[PDB]
Amino acid sequence: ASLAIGGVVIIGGGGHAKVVIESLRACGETVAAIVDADPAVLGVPVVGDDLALPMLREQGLSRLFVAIGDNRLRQKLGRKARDHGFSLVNAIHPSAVVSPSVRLGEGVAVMAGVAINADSWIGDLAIINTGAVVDHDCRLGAACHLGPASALAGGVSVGERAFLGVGARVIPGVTIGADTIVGAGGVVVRDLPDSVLAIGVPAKIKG
Amino acid sequence: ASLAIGGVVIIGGGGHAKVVIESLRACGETVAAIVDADPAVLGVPVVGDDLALPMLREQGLSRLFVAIGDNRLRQKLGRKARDHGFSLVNAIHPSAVVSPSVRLGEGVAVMAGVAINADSWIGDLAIINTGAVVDHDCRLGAACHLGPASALAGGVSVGERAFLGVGARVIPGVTIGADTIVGAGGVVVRDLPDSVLAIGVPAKIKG
Amino acid sequence: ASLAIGGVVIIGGGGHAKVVIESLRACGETVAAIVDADPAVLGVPVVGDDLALPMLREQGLSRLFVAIGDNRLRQKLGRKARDHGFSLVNAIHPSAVVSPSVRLGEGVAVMAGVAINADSWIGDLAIINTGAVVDHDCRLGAACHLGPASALAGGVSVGERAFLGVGARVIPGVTIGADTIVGAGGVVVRDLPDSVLAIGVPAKIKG
Ligand SMILES: CC(C)(COP(=O)(O)OP(=O)(O)OC[C@H]1O[C@@H](n2cnc3c(N)ncnc32)[C@H](O)[C@@H]1OP(=O)(O)O)[C@@H](O)C(=O)NCCC(=O)NCCS
Ligand SMILES: CC(C)(COP(=O)(O)OP(=O)(O)OC[C@H]1O[C@@H](n2cnc3c(N)ncnc32)[C@H](O)[C@@H]1OP(=O)(O)O)[C@@H](O)C(=O)NCCC(=O)NCCS
Ligand SMILES: CC(C)(COP(=O)(O)OP(=O)(O)OC[C@H]1O[C@@H](n2cnc3c(N)ncnc32)[C@H](O)[C@@H]1OP(=O)(O)O)[C@@H](O)C(=O)NCCC(=O)NCCS
Ligand SMILES: C[C@H]1O[C@H](OP(=O)(O)OP(=O)(O)OC[C@H]2O[C@@H](n3cnc4c(=O)[nH]c(N)nc43)[C@H](O)[C@@H]2O)[C@@H](O)[C@@H](O)[C@@H]1N
Ligand SMILES: C[C@H]1O[C@H](OP(=O)(O)OP(=O)(O)OC[C@H]2O[C@@H](n3cnc4c(=O)[nH]c(N)nc43)[C@H](O)[C@@H]2O)[C@@H](O)[C@@H](O)[C@@H]1N
Ligand SMILES: C[C@H]1O[C@H](OP(=O)(O)OP(=O)(O)OC[C@H]2O[C@@H](n3cnc4c(=O)[nH]c(N)nc43)[C@H](O)[C@@H]2O)[C@@H](O)[C@@H](O)[C@@H]1N
Ligand SMILES: [Cl-]
Ligand SMILES: [Cl-]
Ligand SMILES: [Cl-]
Repeated sequence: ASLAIGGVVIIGGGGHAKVVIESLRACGETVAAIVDADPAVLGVPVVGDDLALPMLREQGLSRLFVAIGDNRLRQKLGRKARDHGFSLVNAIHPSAVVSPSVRLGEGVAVMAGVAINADSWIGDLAIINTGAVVDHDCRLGAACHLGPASALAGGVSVGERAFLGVGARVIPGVTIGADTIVGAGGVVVRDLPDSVLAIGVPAKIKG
Repeated sequence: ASLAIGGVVIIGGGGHAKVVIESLRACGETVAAIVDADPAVLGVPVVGDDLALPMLREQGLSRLFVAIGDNRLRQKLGRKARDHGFSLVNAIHPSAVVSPSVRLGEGVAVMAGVAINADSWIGDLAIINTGAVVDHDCRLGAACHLGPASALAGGVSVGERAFLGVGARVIPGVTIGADTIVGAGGVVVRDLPDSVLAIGVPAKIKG
Repeated sequence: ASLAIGGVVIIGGGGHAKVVIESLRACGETVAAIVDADPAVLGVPVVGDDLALPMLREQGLSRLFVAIGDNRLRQKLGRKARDHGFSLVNAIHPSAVVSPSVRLGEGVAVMAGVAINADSWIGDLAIINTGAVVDHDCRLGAACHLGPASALAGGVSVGERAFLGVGARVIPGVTIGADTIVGAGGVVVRDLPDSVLAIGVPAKIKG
């Protein structure tokens, strides 16, 4: 496991990691290595599992991204990475449009084709996936995930670890609780509590 | 109310105004002032209500944008602005793709991530909101509003002041009447008359 | 029918052709001529029907695009063009984001605002229409058509000549058979066989 000086360490080596790697390279960043629970991905070597993090830090790598789709796991691994002395970078594709009044956390993925409008706040470890739209004055909690082609109208709040499937939509002013799942294509027209699953047009809670 | 020379006056100081301000600045335009019925927004001073328009014109400002979401109101205020001697500019985000055969009116908002294809006609005071798609040979009436992430297939006609909610879709060749509302996520598969509300997949008129 | 040296020949002169012409011009390509079964389109001369292909080749034109929406017809005309000695170019709008690990066939249309992510494979004569999203590890069969604003999540396979209408969505890992149609707005949550029509949220086969 000999590595170049100064690139980004990736936690996770799956399909999401592939996209993240390409976003980072599109920005001229170098990806140093992957750590994966199954101890290459688009040419990036897998050097071990998370027990390899101290070794990576020791050799001077200090920048990291958590490329894990599962929200609760991603959040846990981000904490672990920070404990081990890594800084969480953001992976923002060059094609994404992020308004200058947007507040970004750390460890955030913003994929190709995204637009994020004025005065939106994006928590640590959020994923804003390919082609998603976030309108003005939105609030995205830590470790939430807006799936590909999803869209939030203005003033929408998304709780920690919530997940919106491909093409989900939320109308203005709606609040979605922590740990909630909106199925693919769901159209959310009223506030959703924590820890529910909602599907359909309009979205309805499924027990 | 002392102002710089030569920028754009904005009617409206809400969330839509924020997005419009950022589109204009992204193009290197200067925003001079806001007039708002409640007499700053992202650093632009609110100088009064619409009774301040003559004063603004008198001091040499002549370029204006109406950043009001409500379609009928926007249309009325655009007329008022023109009567007071202002020219209505367009607010086209740099990231929008507007085909070279598109005909644009005046006072049109075209947000980040939009694509508008060949031989489409876009009426005065239309809003083409964030990430929306307008396919070839479309006709958008004055003061209509295509909401974020909405999409029109080819040959679609949208009447004056119609409103398509977040993620609405229209199949090829459909005509939607003036003053009609398509709810968020509605999928329009047949012509809609004037002054109706249609929701669902497929969209159905709700009395 | 006198033509400049070296441009692209277009089969088809309809609305799709208009969009394709503009994509090619946006890349600095020249469009030489159209052949259309009704023997100009945005300034490109219509020189005859497909019986004019040998004459075009004879005068030195060797690059061609098939701008025909109907998938089975497009596929047949692509074969005819190749038999007549033409190379099928791709028509990729400058604004499209095509990952560097994507495999592209020939005769592929990739419209404005598209994003295609890592390790996706795109067959000959596919159409990836305006604003569509193709996530990582997707497989698009020859002559399929992803309509405007459609979206595929990760690991989706689309069979030859399949058609997804405006705003259709497919969840991860789903396979859609050859010659299948997903209606506008359909949300595909399970594999679809060949030669079916599926509509709704979730999409259901209609006999
Ligand atoms: C809603 C969802 C979470 C349900 O998953 P699940 O509980 O494993 O459900 P199943 O696949 O077993 O389907 C259960 C039922 O839900 C229906 N259903 C599934 N997904 C649906 C959706 N998105 N909208 C409406 N109905 C849906 C099914 O048709 C089935 O109905 P039945 O009881 O009549 O058959 C899932 O289908 C989904 O939408 N995932 C989105 C994933 C995504 O986009 N990932 C992108 C990542 S980047
Ligand atoms: C359709 C719409 C206009 C209805 O507004 P409203 O009449 O105030 O309706 P309500 O919120 O009181 O809901 C009334 C009913 O319609 C249903 N409904 C609401 N919006 C719906 C939609 N978009 N699709 C399907 N059903 C919808 C509700 O579930 C409720 O059903 P019930 O009678 O079983 O409860 C609205 O919900 C909508 O879609 N707005 C889109 C706004 C938008 O996108 N703005 C972005 C601006 S840039
Ligand atoms: C599904 C589709 C193929 C059906 O076409 P069709 O069989 O000619 O159907 P019709 O227009 O005669 O409508 C038949 C019925 O299907 C319903 N329907 C039509 N399209 C529907 C859709 N996309 N989703 C749900 N229901 C739909 C109709 O409401 C009607 O219902 P009814 O029997 O209660 O009236 C078509 O409406 C469609 O979605 N086309 C998408 C085209 C597209 O996007 N082109 C873009 C090209 S770039
Ligand atoms: C955002 C996306 O989320 C999902 O992508 P994903 O890349 O996270 O999922 P997978 O392709 O299954 O890959 C998960 C990877 O995550 C690894 N992994 C799983 N658990 C751990 C962990 O504890 N530590 C580390 N270092 N790695 C772990 C797995 O061993 C595996 O290689 C899929 O649902 C995609 O369809 C979706 N694009
Ligand atoms: C396009 C969008 O439309 C809506 O946005 P919006 O910015 O128009 O709406 P609001 O945030 O309520 O702001 C409306 C603003 O418009 C002002 N206003 C309302 N009436 C007038 C008027 O007559 N003249 C002037 N000069 N201003 C007027 C209000 O006092 C208020 O500041 C919301 O529904 C957003 O969610 C949506 N993005
Ligand atoms: C991708 C899109 O597909 C469809 O567009 P399209 O451009 O193929 O369809 P149309 O506008 O009817 O044009 C089809 C053109 O295709 C021509 N055509 C049809 N059959 C042939 C053929 O055999 N050879 C040649 N050379 N041309 C043929 C027709 O004479 C006509 O000019 C429409 O459904 C659009 O709404 C959609 N954007
Ligand atoms: Cl690298
Ligand atoms: Cl300014
Ligand atoms: Cl040309």
